[PDB]
Amino acid sequence: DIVMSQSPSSLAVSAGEKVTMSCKSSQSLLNSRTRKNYLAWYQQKPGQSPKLLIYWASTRESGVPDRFTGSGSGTDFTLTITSVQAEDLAVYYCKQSYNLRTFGGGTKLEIKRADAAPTVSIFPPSSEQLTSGGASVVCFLNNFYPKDINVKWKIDGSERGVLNSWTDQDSKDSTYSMSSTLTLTKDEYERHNSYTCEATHKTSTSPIVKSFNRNEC
Amino acid sequence: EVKLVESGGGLVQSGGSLRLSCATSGFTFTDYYMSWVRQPPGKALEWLGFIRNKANGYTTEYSPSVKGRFTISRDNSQSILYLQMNTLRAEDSATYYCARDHDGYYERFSYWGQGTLVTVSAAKTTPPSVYPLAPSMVTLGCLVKGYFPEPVTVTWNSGSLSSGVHTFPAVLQSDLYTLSSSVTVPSSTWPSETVTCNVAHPASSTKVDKKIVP
Ligand SMILES: C=CCO[C@]1(C(=O)O)C[C@@H](O[C@]2(C(=O)O)C[C@@H](O[C@]3(C(=O)O)C[C@@H](O)[C@@H](O)[C@@H]([C@H](O)CO)O3)[C@@H](O)[C@@H]([C@H](O)CO)O2)[C@@H](O)[C@@H]([C@H](O)CO)O1
Ligand SMILES: [Zn+2]
Ligand SMILES: [Zn+2]
Repeated sequence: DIVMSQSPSSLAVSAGEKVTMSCKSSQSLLNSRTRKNYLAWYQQKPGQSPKLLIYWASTRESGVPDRFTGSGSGTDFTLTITSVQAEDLAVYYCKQSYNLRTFGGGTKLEIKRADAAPTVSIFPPSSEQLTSGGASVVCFLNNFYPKDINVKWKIDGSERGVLNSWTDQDSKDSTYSMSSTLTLTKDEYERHNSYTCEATHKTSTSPIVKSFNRNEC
Repeated sequence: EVKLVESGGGLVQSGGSLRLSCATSGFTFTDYYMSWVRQPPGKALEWLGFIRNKANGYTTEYSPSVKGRFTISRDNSQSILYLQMNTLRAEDSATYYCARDHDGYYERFSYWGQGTLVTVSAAKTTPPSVYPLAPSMVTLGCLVKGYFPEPVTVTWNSGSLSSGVHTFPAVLQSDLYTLSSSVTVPSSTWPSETVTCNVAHPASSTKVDKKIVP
């Protein structure tokens, strides 16, 4: 086999700065007959298929921004992105085609940006869920940076069945969002009145508090 | 325009077989090698195999990881590529992509399909419950709860609302997936203008439109 290895595993860069990542092969990929390196680079944006960027080590495919440049030869290859843009958030894969094909393990490129506070929204259980015997309360914490965030649920003022999920970084504004869902039985839901989502994020020493009261529904 | 479209993914039991298809158009199919590549959720791409072009006798090659167990074939009359998978195991759960490959000259995979998700599991198919999430800018949502297998698709107003949407990755809890989706719109536009989430679960052929009512 030919072993393909990429570095770094991951990194974050601010818009406008340069990105360098590398790809090593266990064997030279330089074909002696054609005098080309059989090494290609693919970009996979979140939720998308991979897209060809560079092939033969340094040939930039038509339609690919000028800021992407492939270089290297033999066993060592480099993808350089100058003036990185928010939309360049992706996992980048190199792939040899010298002997069958083999992909590297990828480099995950994240985008660094200015800290941003979450916009927090809370939602009570729908009547169509309650009819069924369950009660989910949902809290969205949207468009914040950096990714680290704390969420606490309080029920009648006391801290408490939680599903947390983070989006991939946003391709436009480089923020993260998170959804937190508390699920109770209808029977337990109806024993209490106040339901509160509290978000603590580095952007404030004050937690952002969103609440509803069951009597107000 | 070159088009590659995979089909055939879904839920299958351990030890079972499944055959994927990849319909193509927009290029001279027989001129090209075609590859299959897979990606387990959150992991790296893995090349699986290829079938050569007409000039090379349409012969096949395979990664050691699947040689002897997966078979690639092609219909040169209709420009369709196939992957037959046998004795499936949990490790085979992944998104499967077809990619256009070598033409005798260029070294590149020029084009890739959207991928088809295969889930190898003993669990039964369970359709989602879909619940509306109602309360300058206003944020609304849909909770898509308790389904299996992945995937689901969520759009808002049949795809006309796309900016200001966050669809959260599904999370598995006690053998069922749940996800949610939020949409943020101007407060002057709701409930004056309608907001509806459109949810599909192909495994159970579920189609739901949920109006967000004040
Ligand atoms: C009717 C079948 C003809 O194929 C051969 C033969 O053995 O008779 C094989 C030729 O094979 C190559 C070659 O230069 O060795 C390789 C072919 O590419 C692939 C492969 O199919 O394994 C795939 C490429 O991505 C790359 O990995 C290469 C390697 O770099 C090795 O070269 O392998 C392909 O490039 C063919 C080309 O279509 C020939 O036109 O060449 C070669 O011996 C040909 C001969 O030129 C007559 O057609 O016959
Ligand atoms: Zn209680
Ligand atoms: Zn052969």
